[PDB]
Amino acid sequence: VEELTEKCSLKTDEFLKAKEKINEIFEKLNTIRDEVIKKKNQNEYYRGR
Amino acid sequence: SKINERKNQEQAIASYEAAKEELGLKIEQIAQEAQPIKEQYDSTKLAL
Amino acid sequence: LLRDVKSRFEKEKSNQAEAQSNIDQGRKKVDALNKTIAHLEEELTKEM
Repeated sequence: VEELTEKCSLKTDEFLKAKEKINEIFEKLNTIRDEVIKKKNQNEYYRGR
Repeated sequence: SKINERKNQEQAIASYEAAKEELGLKIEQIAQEAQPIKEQYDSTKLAL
Repeated sequence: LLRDVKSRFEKEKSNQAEAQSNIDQGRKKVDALNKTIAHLEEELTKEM
């Protein structure tokens, strides 16, 4: 049961780490998309200029 | 001829300086209006 | 909405920085031209 508690704790830790990593990857993709949209706004403003 | 070139360049620089002062006030007010939008976004994200 | 307003604020800030850089470039160019005209205007006119 102490081994089960350690196994449940490590599985929850791995689930939290995997979810945090995938959420951070999704947020990094969102930030990259935002940076690309900002660069597109800069590009369209440069095209307007 | 060079005085005339300097005068038109100085006029352009003065126009750019006037634009800079007015645009600085405009960006300041735009940021002041934008900050509540960021606060509302943070509150919406926390609620979601 | 936050993204567009922040992009607009950042584009306005980039325009402000570009206006400041343009003012600095224009003022340095006008100062160089003013220095050249100041060196040439008093080359022989002061004695006269």
